[PDB]
Amino acid sequence: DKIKFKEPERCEYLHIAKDNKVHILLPIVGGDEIGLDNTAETTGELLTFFYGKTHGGTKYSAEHHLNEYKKNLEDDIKAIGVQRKISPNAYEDLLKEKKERLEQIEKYIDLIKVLKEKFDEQREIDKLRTEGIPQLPSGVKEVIKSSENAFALRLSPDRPDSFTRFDDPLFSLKRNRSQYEAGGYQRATDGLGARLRSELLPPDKDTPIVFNKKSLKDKIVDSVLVQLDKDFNTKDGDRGQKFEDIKKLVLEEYKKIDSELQVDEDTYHQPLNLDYLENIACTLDDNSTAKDWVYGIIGATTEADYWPKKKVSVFYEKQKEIKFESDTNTMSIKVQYLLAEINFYCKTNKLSDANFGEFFDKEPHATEVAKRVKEGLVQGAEIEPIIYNYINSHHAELGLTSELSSKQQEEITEKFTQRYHIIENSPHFDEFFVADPDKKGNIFSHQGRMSCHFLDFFARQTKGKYPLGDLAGHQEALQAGTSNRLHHKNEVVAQGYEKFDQFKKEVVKLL
Amino acid sequence: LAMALKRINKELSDLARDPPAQCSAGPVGDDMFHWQATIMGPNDSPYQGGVFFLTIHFPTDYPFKPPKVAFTTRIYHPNINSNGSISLDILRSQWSPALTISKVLLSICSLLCDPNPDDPLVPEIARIYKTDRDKYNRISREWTQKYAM
Repeated sequence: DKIKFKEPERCEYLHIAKDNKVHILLPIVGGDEIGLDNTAETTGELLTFFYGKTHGGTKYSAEHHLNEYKKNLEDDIKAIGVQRKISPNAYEDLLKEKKERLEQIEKYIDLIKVLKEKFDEQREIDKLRTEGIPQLPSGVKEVIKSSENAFALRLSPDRPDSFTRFDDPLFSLKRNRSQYEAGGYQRATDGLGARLRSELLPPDKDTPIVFNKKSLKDKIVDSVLVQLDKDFNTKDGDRGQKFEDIKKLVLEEYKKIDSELQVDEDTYHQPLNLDYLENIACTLDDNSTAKDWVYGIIGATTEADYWPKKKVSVFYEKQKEIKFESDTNTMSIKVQYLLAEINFYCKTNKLSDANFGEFFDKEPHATEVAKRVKEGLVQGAEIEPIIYNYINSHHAELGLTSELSSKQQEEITEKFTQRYHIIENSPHFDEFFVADPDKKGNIFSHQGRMSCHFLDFFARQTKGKYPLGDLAGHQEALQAGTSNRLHHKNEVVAQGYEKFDQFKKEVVKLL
Repeated sequence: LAMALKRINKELSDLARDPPAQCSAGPVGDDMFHWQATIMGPNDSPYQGGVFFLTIHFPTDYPFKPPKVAFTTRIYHPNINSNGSISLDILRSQWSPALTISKVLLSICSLLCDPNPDDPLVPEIARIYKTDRDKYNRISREWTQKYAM
C-alpha cells in the first residue's frame, strides 16, 4: 500500500536541491524579475516571514510553516515505520530521504530563533513589526549591495514618496521634494524629470499633444525646409533657379523613401518647373511660400491616393495624445523607466558600471532627450530607438566601450515591455527592485518572491558570529546550479505520484 | 490642399473678368470646392432659349483630376441622364490641367448643338435621335420649355 503521506510538495520559503538539500529563502519582496512591493510597503514580506500575522491576518511565518513541515515528516516516518513491520524493506530511501530533510528543517528552525533571541540587539528584525515604516535589515541591505544580478532602480515621479527603501540604486534621477519631507512638495527646476514635464506638458486644457500630426509628406516637407537658409525666399533673385534647387532637395528625399518616384514630370509627363506650376497647373504664384513650392512639387509629381498607402511600443497604448497632466506624468515615467532598463542591461551584462540617470540629468542631454521624445511622439516614431540612439551617440560618457547592436536593443525593449506591463498599476513609481534570474547572483526567484538565501542573510546579520554547522555548505550549494529560477514545487518530495494521477484521469476522459 | 484652392480662385478670377456669353459658374457660400454653373442652350438647337443649371464638384487634388460636372436641370439629350450625369471624354479620360472648367462648359455647349449618339448614355433617346429628328426635336424642345424656362 502507498501510504497517504503528509509531507507537502509545496511549503512557503522551502526549495530542495536535486541532492536533497533544503534551502530556506528569505523574501525581499514579491515578484519574479521586478519587485511588486516598494517604498513604505517594502518590508511586508520580511514582516510576514519573521512574525506571520501579528498585523492583519491570513499569512503564516516561516517558523510556523517549518514547524508543521517538521511535524508532517515526523508523522510520515512513523507510518513508514508501521508499514515496515508488515513489509521489512518498504520505503527504504524515502525513509532515509525524509529523515535527512527533517534534520535540516530542525537546524533552520534553530537559526531563526537564534537570530531573534541573540542577535536582534539593534532590533532590526523586531522593528519589522513595531515601526510604521520599517527599514530593510542591514543584512538584507548588505546582500543587495553585493548582488551581481539584482539592482534597485529609482525614478523621479511628479509627486515623489520620500519613503524609498532601496538604498543603493544602480540608476537614479534627481527627484522632487516629497510632501512627506521638511518643506513639502516642490518640483525641481532642473533634471531630466523637470524637462520631460515641461516638454510633454501641454499648454492648456483646450489644446493637447496629438500623436500623428505628420503625414509621410508632412515629414518630407519639413525635411526639405530645414535645408534652406535662415533668410531664403520665393520672390528675390532668379526664381526658376531656386525652384530647381528645391526640386533637387525634394528629389533627394524621394530616394530615401522610394525608387519609382520622380520629379521631371507631373502625373501627365509634361515638363515641371516654376513657369509650369505658376502658369499651367496654376497651383503656385507670387504669394506662395517655399513650403508651398514643396507641396506643389509633391502635388504635381504624385497621385494623392498613394501617400496614405505608406508591434506597438509601450508609449502608444490606445492613447492618441497627451491631454491631462496625469497623461504627461505617465509618459515621463515611461521614458525614465526605459533609461533605467537600459542601465540594468548594460550593468548586468558587464558593459558598464555607470549610473546612466546621473548623465541624463545633465544640462544638454536632459533637454534634448525631452524634446526628442516629444518630437517622436507627434510623428508616431518608435520612441525606444530615439533613446537607444542618444545612448549610442554618447556611449563613452556613459562608461561603455561601444554601442549596442540591434540585437541588444531588441532585447532591452523586450524586458522593458514585459516588466513595465508588470508594474504599470503600481500605486508608486518611486523605485523598483529588478533581478535577472538567468545570471550568477545572490538573488533568486521562487514562489513569486525575490529572495536571499536565509543563510546568506544569517551570515551577514550575525557578522559571522554564530556557526552554521551542517548547513554551512548550503548557500554555496544552491549557487552551483543551472539557474536562479527555483521551481515552485519540490520535485524530490512530490516524487511524481501526482503525474500518475494526471494520467489516470485522462484515461477517464476517453469514456 | 491650398494648391487647388489657389488654382480654383484662379479659374474664378478668370471667369469673373471675362465671362463666356452663353455660360456662367461660381461657388456657393464660403466653400470653393462646390460650384454652380449655367449653360444656356444654343440658338440653333431645340434647347435654344432654355437655361440649364449644373453643379461642379471639384476634388482635393485638382487640377490633377477632373471635376465632377453634372446637370441639375432636366434635359432630353442622348449623352445626359436622369442622374444628371454627362458623358464627355474630358471629364473621364482626356482630362488635363491645361483644361479650364470653362472649356468643360463650352464642350457641354457643343454636345447639345452637335449631339453624339454613338456614345449613348441613354440608348432609348439615341434610337430616336438617329431614326426621327423631328420626334427628337419636338420632344427635346418640349422638355426645354417645361423644365428649363
